[PDB]
Amino acid sequence: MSGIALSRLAQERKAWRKDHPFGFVAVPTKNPDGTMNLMNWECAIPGKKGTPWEGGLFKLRMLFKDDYPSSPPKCKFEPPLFHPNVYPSGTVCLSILEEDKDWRPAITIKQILLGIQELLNEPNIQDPAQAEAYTIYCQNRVEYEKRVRAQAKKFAP
Amino acid sequence: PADVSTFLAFPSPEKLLRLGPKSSVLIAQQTDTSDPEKVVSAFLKVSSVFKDEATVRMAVQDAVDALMQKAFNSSSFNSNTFLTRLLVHMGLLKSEDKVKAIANLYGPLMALNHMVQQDYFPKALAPLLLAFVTKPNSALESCSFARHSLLQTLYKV
Repeated sequence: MSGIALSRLAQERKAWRKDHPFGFVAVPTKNPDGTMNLMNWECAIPGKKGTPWEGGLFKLRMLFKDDYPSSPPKCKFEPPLFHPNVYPSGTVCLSILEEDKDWRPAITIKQILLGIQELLNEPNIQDPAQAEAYTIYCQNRVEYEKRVRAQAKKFAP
Repeated sequence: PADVSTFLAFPSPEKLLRLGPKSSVLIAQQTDTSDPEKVVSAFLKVSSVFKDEATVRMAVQDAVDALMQKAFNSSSFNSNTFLTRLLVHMGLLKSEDKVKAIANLYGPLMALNHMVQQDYFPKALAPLLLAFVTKPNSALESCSFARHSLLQTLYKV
């Protein structure tokens, strides 16, 4: 009973295909029978130019629940990324991605992807999702940036 | 007389002392150290009965040492997950799953104070622990003495 989610996602797809930010990718996965699976999307976010994330293409999966858009999609970097707000599992944390926070049924995939891109170089240090990245960011910023650059180059297209 | 299971079910200073002079060995022997989550659980239950009194302090410290030595000395034990889950259960780091953060951090902080001074303790975990004990949190502010002590100790690691 995901007909409402599917109706919305079909439109999100047409909208995205019609116009989206350069370098970004957001495409529904395929079911075994070849049909489109609008509930599972494979995306890619380009590092923002001028930042240590530049040159990297970071892939993530967006999973929608049957009650979408009442609930936000779950976004997971694959593989997991070194970042203060990314869980070791890869799950990315963002206010607009939390039902009891800033998520609103209207929020678009484009907004989410741009939001995540912005989060990359502007982490929310007050509420970390992983101990590793947080610790380094706070104890040695130069080392943190060094690890970020290495990761960006590692995930270069 | 008492048993480990009953103690862990309803921890109390007296129940720990009732385990006998070999209580430290029994705690570690009866804990499945192959599971980080179970080690975190045993560590918190034992530390929850910490009292700044001779017999109790010694019993808790010896138990922590026996338990953590057994866990850490296993080349397969993931010390990072232990630290992460410990922080999660202490309410210092968020998690995707729902957990019930203990109400009093006094014992856990004093137990950690002791643990970090032992040879079996992985020094690489010190920076991570330091980062989350210094990080602002209501639960830590209510245990100022134990908190300052642990931090002062971590500075010497």
